[PDB]
Amino acid sequence: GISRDSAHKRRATGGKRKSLRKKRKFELGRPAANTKLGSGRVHKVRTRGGNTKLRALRLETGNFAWASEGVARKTRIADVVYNASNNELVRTKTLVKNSIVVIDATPFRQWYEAHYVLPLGRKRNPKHAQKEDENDVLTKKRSEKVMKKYLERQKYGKVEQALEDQFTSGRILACISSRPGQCGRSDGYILEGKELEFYLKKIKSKK
Amino acid sequence: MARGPKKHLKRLAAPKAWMLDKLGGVFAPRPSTGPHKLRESLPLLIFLRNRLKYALNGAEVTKIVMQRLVKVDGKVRTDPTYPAGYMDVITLEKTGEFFRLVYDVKGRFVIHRISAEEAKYKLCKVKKTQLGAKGVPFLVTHDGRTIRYPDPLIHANDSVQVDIASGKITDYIKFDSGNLCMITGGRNLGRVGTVVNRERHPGSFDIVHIKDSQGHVFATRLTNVFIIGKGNKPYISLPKGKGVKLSIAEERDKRLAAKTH
Amino acid sequence: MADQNERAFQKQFGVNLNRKVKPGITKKKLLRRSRDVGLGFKTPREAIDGTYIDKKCPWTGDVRIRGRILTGVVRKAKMQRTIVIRRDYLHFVRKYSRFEKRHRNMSVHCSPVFRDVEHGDIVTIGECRPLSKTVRFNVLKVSKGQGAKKSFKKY
RNA sequence: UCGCUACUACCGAUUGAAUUAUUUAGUGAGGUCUCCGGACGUGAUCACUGUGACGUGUUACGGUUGUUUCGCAAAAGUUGACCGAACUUGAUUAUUUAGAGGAAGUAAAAGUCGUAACAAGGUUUCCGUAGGUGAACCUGCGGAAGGAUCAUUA
RNA sequence: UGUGCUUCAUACGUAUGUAAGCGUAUUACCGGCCGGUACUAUUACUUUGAACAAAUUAGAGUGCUUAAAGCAGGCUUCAAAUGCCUGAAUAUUCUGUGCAUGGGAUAAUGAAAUAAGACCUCUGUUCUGCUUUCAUUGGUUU
RNA sequence: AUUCUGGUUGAUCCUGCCAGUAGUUAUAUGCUUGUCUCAAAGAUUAAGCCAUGCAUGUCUAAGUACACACGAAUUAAAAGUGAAACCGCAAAAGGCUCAUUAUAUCAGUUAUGGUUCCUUAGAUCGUUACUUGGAUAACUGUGGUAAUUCUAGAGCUAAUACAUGCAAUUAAAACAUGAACCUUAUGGGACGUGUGCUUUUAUUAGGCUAAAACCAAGCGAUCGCAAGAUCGUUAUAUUGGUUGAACUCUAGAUAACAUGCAGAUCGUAUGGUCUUGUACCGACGACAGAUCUUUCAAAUGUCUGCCCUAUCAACUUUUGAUGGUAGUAUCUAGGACUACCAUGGUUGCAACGGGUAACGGGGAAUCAGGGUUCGAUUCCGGAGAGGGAGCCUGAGA
RNA sequence: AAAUUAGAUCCGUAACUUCGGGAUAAGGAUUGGCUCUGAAGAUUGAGAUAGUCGCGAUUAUCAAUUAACAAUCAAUUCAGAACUGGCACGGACUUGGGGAAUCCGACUGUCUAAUUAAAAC
Repeated sequence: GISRDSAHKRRATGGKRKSLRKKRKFELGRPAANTKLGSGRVHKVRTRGGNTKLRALRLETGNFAWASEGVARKTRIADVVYNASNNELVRTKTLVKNSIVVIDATPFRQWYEAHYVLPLGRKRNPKHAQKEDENDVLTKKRSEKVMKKYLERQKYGKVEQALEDQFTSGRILACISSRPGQCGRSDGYILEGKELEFYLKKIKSKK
Repeated sequence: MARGPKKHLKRLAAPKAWMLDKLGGVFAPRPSTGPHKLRESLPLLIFLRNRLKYALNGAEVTKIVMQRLVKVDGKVRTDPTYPAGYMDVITLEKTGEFFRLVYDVKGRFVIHRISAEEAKYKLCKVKKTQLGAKGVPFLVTHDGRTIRYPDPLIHANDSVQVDIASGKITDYIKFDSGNLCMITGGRNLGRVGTVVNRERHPGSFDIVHIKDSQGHVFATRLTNVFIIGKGNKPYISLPKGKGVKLSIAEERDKRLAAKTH
Repeated sequence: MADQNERAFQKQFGVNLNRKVKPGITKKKLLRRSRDVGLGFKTPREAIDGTYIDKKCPWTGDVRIRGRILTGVVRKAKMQRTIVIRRDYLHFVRKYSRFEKRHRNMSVHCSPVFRDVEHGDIVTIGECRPLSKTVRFNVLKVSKGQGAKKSFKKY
């Protein structure tokens, strides 16, 4: 099969090592995943001793985690924008580790004003001319049960300018942090502070 | 794993710390992977036919151990080749034997018939205190008996006496510069007590200096060092007389030359 | 070194540039810890205010020293965070009872915490996991430190 | 030197011949993986049909039914990759071998021709270098004594 | 930094071969001369070690009748008799590398030059930092 | 058991080789041979081919037994022997050989905190019928081709094989979320909800020297008539951890995750309790269970050590060579593989190439020492089964 | 006579040799269309901080830019990838067959306008 250790592959002087141990199983390699953005496939491969890992060709959904929260909301995966290993992997939309990715931005925002009821980032006020009627069904204060906890915050609720602009579009930049050919999933964190400003300078200034 | 794992083992390749003869067969007892390692074992074809001479063939040992007459550490152990290493109390209540495997000063082991009252507990050293087994704490023993919920002052490099009916600690003997010890594994095998000083080499292989009752100061690795009590404290019964660090000619002068016959 | 000049975001694993959610109120705003390998090796101050990441550094990366600690003199320092050392010894031959002089070269990873590593400075190295194909050693202490004759100049 | 009788090893047209491994290119059996595929064999609904039951409005049991909804896996075959045997060609080595002719060597003294050297070997010898000559050899130029002078000549 | 003296422990007025006292301080504390104890320019060499297969080899012990072998056997004793006794050495080897420890002769490198020299002028001019207390918990800050 | 003699001359002293000399677990061969104890033996040339025969199979009172094949008696308990067949395990060890192989194997040393692992022992097992579904061998029955090897079609039937499935999975307790609670504070609640392990991602603590000057709640406590003002005690930087350490490590909590896995099993006894009524519980073992710790190992990597050759002096790098970087892939490190940068890396201390009648080492032959020659060969390690390549199942090829 | 080869890119290339060569040696691979991707330039860079007077017009600057500084603008060439059809792709055209030797003349040059271009001069 594909082999993974140096039976071939000449030495540090430049010299050809000759033959070396006909071909052994324990140094095998496998054909890759190339997990596209097709919805829902997993093949599982029987690995070294007794085990199994999940070769997840064609995934579509991922357990993404806003790292500055301690939250991890599952979304779907929309676009594969940037990748440092290649551009053959961007263009064919293949998911491997840290591809910069675009997810949903919605299951975080509903989680955001659940615990951090402060409305931001706010959309166009022509839509916001009336509520149904949210600001009392948010907290209502009870005089006084569990819920004054929503106002010794507002120290947390000033998420940065370059992230709240990316929430109003309803799609946010994230980053894969799993091994989709191995772990069977494409999870990850999202770009917030300076991982953001690097990977976004990489896009709009290059074009 | 590379087409392993080597179920056979040859005579003149099993150690001569079990005193096997070069003729007598091509093969060797090959202990079946118990608590103790292979080179630190005495498989129960050795202890029954070669030593106690209860048998005379190899077939006359499975006609002993399968009837549950043998009893290693309180449990039965009908394995015909169970490893049964250091201080494993083979408590034969029939026919009332009560051994313990303690190692001789000549690098070898010695048959030591012990008292039946102190047979039912044995002394064993600790290796790694760690979390994770129930609930948080546990330590691993030199034979590997993991025992849960220990004393928080038993660190590594110490020994605890384990009762053979329970699996519970009753006394700990910790590693200070006043405690007599015992060596198992090197050239200094069988020599008993007492500690002087330990040279800590950071990363790795600490050695320690041991002074015998003859004033015979010597040294060995900290891996080989068991511990069997404080100063002039035999907490277990020892075999023949302590492993004095006999001279080479004195054993040829004690009983070989000075011989009544 | 060079400040994010790669295609990927060169970042230290397991550290977080986050402020919003934190149990307690415990900031202190110097967020990267350093390993200290503690084998007699005082970690330099630039492994604390270090802008480099170096995933192969033993103080600020996921390698840890174990095994042989050797010594050697630098001869070339031209690879990217990687040097090669000279290790000079003698091989005794017994049908002449004279010595025969040999040497070996070791491809050695040089952490960027050691500014200004030159030949022929003396270097104490220490064994690691296979870092790249021939490297199995990190520098631990470059044994020149000051300039005892090359930063010396009269008046 | 030459001549007869042998023996070994060279040079050589043939752009000779036979291997031996190692590869460039080319084709290419199989297989892993993958894109589809969906024999047969169920699930299962859609209706129901055989009967009874309730209020014929509805249901219970049978027809491997009618036949549409909805799956579940799954063989053949397939698309693409990847390992790659294998033969065909080229080059590269590393050996072995046939060759008209040519030319050295050895053994073989007993052949022919002359006498080169060792005695001041009858032209002292030897060396380096060039040319010449049937052959040993000869001659020039330079050197050396391993010379036939350790030299006596204010 | 080589020893000298003063010595005393020690082969016979003689002999220190173990050591102690002057060359201004061969590492600071407490313990009862003695232990914990802070501190070690370097490498080669060398001392003793550690550490590691057996067979072989060296070879200990032993009447297989002897022998090369063998790892047994022997005894009380012609016995009855878990009735005893001890075996089944120690080493070259697996020479070197690498580690621990003693040494510091020999042999290299090292240092202080118009001083980025040392202790000092221990000045606070400069520091770095963070766990203890600001009931809890926040601000003012030594 | 540190030694030499003959042979250049008419005789001499030498240099010098030739010839003698002896050992060889060292091969063949020649002649002869009365015992006897041990005993090497298709390695050399052909790792060139091979008639025949055999070298891997296995059952306990304890996975399944409908055989009259044999046992007995109307008891399903037959618990007998159990053929077959299924299932479980093993067939990856051993045994043979030396073609390949020149820092490669190997030897020693050290590593794996860069991994993985059947077994073995040890510890461990709550957050809607509880007792189940169908379908095949053995068995019966009829068949096919030159051909026994091969196998179809039908009728039967099992399980520790395959599949589903816990009403105590049971909550209080723990603890978010609301909730019939409602007070100038190191302050309080019925209940509705939710909280297996494992994988994955993410977060936060992570092993730690001492106090006040001053200050808002003035609660503990004090004073001012008080609005209150000055202060202040401890439980509060509360997890093993190598005792070399941001071990991403074994532990824990938080926010999720998807998708699986989760004891419908078996022999010997049964009595405590009889209403002989599924009200009442031992000792054992297992196709098996899962996590952690061990163990038989492996596989990589560290530092040194290998024969002949310069009529082999420069090699490597298009097509990975040396490094960086992100990935993939693998059990895991890693140019192992990809993509992008950097231009490195080895070398007269012999690289590279070639040869080898080269498997490496323990060891063997022979000497006073220093040594030379050999090791296909019973032990450890590597390697391979006519030549290459591929691969399935399996913890392991 | 005719056919074969032919452009270009890449790899590779022997005997001899006047060391210039031979050589385009020989021998092979690639080549269309369509969608993107990478690389190779130029020119001003871009200026951050009172308010008199009523932000508006008269109205500031050493340097650090920087590691893609940001837009504009400019030509064209070269590498890469994916898909894609009767392998037809240098699709017409333009466009070398090669090699082993022998003889003569060294070479480029010249000649018998109208039968000899050579080895002749």
